[PDB]
Amino acid sequence: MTILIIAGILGFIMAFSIGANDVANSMATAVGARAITVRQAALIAMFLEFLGAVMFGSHVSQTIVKGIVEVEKVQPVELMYGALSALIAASFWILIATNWGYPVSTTHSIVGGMMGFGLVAVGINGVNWKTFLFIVLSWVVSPVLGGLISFVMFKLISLSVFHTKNPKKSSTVAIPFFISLAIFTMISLFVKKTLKQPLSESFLLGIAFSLVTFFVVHFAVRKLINEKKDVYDAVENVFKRAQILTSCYVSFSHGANDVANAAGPVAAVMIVASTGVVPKTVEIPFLALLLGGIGISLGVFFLGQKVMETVGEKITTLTNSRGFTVDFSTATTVLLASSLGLPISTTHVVVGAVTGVGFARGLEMVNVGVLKNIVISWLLIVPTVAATSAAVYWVLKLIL
Amino acid sequence: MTILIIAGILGFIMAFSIGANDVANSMATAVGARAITVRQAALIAMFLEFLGAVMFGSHVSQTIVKGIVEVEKVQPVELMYGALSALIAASFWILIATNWGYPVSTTHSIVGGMMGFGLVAVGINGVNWKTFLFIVLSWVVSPVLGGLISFVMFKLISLSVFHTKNPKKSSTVAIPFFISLAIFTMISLFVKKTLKQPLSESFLLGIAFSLVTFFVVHFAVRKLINEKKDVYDAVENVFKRAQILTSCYVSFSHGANDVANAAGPVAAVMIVASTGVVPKTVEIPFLALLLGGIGISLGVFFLGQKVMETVGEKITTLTNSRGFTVDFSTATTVLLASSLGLPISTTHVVVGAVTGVGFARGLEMVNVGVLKNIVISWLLIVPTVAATSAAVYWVLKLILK
Ligand code: NA
Ligand code: NA
Ligand code: NA
Ligand code: NA
Ligand code: NA
Ligand code: NA
Repeated sequence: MTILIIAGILGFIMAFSIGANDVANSMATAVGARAITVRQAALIAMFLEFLGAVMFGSHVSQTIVKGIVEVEKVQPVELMYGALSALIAASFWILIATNWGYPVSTTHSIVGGMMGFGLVAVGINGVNWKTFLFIVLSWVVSPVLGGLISFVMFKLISLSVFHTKNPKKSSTVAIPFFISLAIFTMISLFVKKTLKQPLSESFLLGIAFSLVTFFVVHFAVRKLINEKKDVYDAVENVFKRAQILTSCYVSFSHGANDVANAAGPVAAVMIVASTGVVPKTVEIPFLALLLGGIGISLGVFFLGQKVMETVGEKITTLTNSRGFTVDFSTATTVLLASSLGLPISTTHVVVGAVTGVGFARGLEMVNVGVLKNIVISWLLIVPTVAATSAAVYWVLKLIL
Repeated sequence: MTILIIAGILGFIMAFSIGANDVANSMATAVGARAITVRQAALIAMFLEFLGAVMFGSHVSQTIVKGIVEVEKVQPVELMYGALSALIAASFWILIATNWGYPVSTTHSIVGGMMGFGLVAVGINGVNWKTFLFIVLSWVVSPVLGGLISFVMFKLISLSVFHTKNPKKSSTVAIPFFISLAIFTMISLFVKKTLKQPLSESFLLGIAFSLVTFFVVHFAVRKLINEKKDVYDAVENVFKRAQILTSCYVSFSHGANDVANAAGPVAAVMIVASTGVVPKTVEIPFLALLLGGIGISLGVFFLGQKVMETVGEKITTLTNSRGFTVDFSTATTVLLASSLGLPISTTHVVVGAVTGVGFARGLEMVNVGVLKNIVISWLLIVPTVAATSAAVYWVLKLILK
């Protein structure tokens, strides 16, 4: 069908713009500390974004489909064209911002696109205001939770690793611990929410994976910590390797939360085209997640990695231990949001995480100018994309 | 729950012995080409063995639970003591062989253990001969299939890489193709058999993972192929790095097929303690698979770091393209066997794959006294473990009563 080809193209363009605008949220810690080149960061992210999208991305895709527009108050064909309009408008504005090196929330963009459609097609009652209010609350709370976690974690690492009688030995315990906790979070959430297994099985699998991870990472760190004789340099060299893993953690969580910004709308179009109805129980077709994940990966490789040769527009000049802490806090916050089905901004979460570290260490950094740009974009994106989606939808109803 | 504790200890020891004896089967190619150190090989295998055990290990575990002993002819309590007897006996012989550095089949060992228990408890009727027959058939067919796949694949490599106008450019396409095929196989089987999703969805996910894998590996190879000027040196350098991936593939498939050799007996004990009669359809308790996976990983790390760098010395003349091919063919054979629920020997499959790509092999060297020892141990392991398991079971039955 022409509608399915158009929806495939527009969903691919949305996903590509997500990958382009958001790679920095994952890879700027590792690239800024020169733990990896821009090209290695792009290849790794290509894999980890796709993996997060597949293992965990349907939960938020449900919310995007049903949690913004009151879909029952809309005709199926209307929902189809509203999804496409939202994709058109979000994609346009994201690609514009990426052109100018500007960071935007692709989540805020697609949600404003959906809101624009719903307001034009039905009016004020075309919007699911209760769910939308919870989403806006999460938009404000998640950056603060990220800052809070990064604050507490930076302090804990300073106390238990650096300002300690034997930093090397301490680091061989602390860095495995955080890698294992990341693995436990991913595995237990995947087994409970995606595989539908009971809570006890999910926990047991998470513990088992975290035990294997701790063992292996401990012995690798033990090898690495004796490559340098200077203590601080040895610790930082180990954090340098480990913050690649924690970048992968962020890129996974990003795919998990954000594939919805392309797959939710695409899934809405696919379901309406295939059935002619809007079913009460939304199931996200796997083609939608795969299209979105591959699109994000390709955007990472072909337009991202140039965004990042300019500079990591969202986290750069910290030590390896600080990048490690920023990544961990960001990924944990985003994965927990995804487990609740909340579409949040990974951009604003990483900004919150680095602000938290700055409050912990010394307020020089954060760069207040980019912080101001983030706040301006934050305030403008939802109204702008909403108005654009409303106009695109309006025009589109020139259909006989 | 004393019986549960004893089962945990014995299953752990068996799993440890598997990891110790078999890490060579996946990592000796990579270690012998010096693509990685023994220590690195051990850490990688630790993660990949556990991952295969957890993602794909339940299917062969079901066959170990009811494909050797005729479960409906043994009282459940006796099945529980027989499972323990088999674990004790197999572990003992695996550890003896490992201590001398000899690669043996832990699958042949545990099946012999179970057969021995079944024969002493019930006689000729205590053995599930219909299924045991297909298992022995697979023990004969699997190494041959590994050799054949090996041979055909090395021919494919020659045709598509070496016998071409621009072998660097060709390797840039052929190595990503095989890495992608490996990923397609792992994913499609995991989604189909473990997660029990429809065939079309399994294939669709396998293909998407393949596409991403091909893209990423293609650009990594494009980079690597530029490090050496000479065509053949550059291609072998790329195979040298890619055969690390293919060693991971073998490790995963090894965990998938062999966690059963410890998890099947443990599961049988858990099922009897929990419900009594072994039900129509067996569900392997994840605890069994997790214990088996952890024990294999720990055996790889604490003991396998000896027999690995004893198989590896014998194949340091194996080209990187051949080690790549041997691993791919071994892992494919073993994964497909696992998807059929067949408990297979990965040792014999590796040997088959090696003979299929060509053997320098130093042979005569190996020391022919050692080669004779290896052949003897392989022909004798099933009856030796069966007899040891029978003895342990009867001794046990007494000491109890
Ligand atoms: Na990082
Ligand atoms: Na962004
Ligand atoms: Na999001
Ligand atoms: Na062996
Ligand atoms: Na190898
Ligand atoms: Na086996």
